Amino acid sequence: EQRELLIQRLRAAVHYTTGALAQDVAEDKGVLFSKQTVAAISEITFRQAENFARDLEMFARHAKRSTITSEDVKLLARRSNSLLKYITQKSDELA
Amino acid sequence: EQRELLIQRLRAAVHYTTGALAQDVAEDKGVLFSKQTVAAISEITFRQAENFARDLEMFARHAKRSTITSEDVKLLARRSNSLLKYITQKSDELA
Amino acid sequence: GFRKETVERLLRLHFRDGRTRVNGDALLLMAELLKVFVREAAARAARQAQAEDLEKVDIEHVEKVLPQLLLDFV
Amino acid sequence: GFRKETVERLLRLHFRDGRTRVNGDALLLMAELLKVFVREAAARAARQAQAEDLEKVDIEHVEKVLPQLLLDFV
Repeated sequence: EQRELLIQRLRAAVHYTTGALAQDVAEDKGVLFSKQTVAAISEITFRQAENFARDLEMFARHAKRSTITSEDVKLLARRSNSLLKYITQKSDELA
Repeated sequence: EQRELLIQRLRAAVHYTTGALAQDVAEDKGVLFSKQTVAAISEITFRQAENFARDLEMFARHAKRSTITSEDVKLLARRSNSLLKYITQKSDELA
Repeated sequence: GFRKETVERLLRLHFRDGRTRVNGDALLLMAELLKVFVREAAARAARQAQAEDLEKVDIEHVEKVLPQLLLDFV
Repeated sequence: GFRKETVERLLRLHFRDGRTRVNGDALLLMAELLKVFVREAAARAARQAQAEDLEKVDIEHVEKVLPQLLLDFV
């Protein structure tokens, strides 16, 4: 049904982006990622997006908000100083 | 100095509790935990307490609070339905 | 790498509360976070293949790096 | 397993803000969470040793179960 087809379309979109990003790493490092490997990274990313989504929803709610903001995204990166610095850079760039 | 000795005392306290809890598992399962293994689990627990502490502090602050409450602890367990159910049971028991 | 509209649809797939929405800032930052995650997965798996003297990255290389990858992203 | 006073001292060791305190409910729940964490580490390492036909649990058994343990506790 509609939700199954939506999931397929979203997995396909993640897979397309994953292959593009992997190709860039491949050219830099002199490796090639097999089709099976690209599909595996894409599925891991699709599943990781669920963990992120559920965390963001709970983090916003913990602050009594229904709308997820940059503050919630920064909280996802809290354990890695380098990731938090990178996300904060991207947030500070926005108008 | 004082902080180094404090860290030693807290590692010793965690180690004592870890050995007690491991002995209970050992008797149930018919294994024995070597001294090296107990020390390893204790050090992993000491390090994991840092991740918990830093998360709790940030979770409370995300809600504009300086005091960490049961709501922040529940948020630590959010990804495991069974852990959240267990923590919620223990919280609901309190007067 | 990821479009904001795709990120929104991905996140909305998993929200458990019907009230939940995501602002534009957060969608952009999530697109950036997802891109970093994919790039890290690929780069780490590539380095693992290289350490095993293989030019082709296989699922086994992804599996080897996956636990620390997930731990690094919480 | 863990005393509330020990848990408080452990957590206060790592707080980065001087304003941070922890209420009694949270200390009790954290003692319970730490106890579950230790019991899980021990039980999982024991099952791994058993699967390798060893009655003595070694650091290698802890190391094998550690990544999924940490992933299960976030």
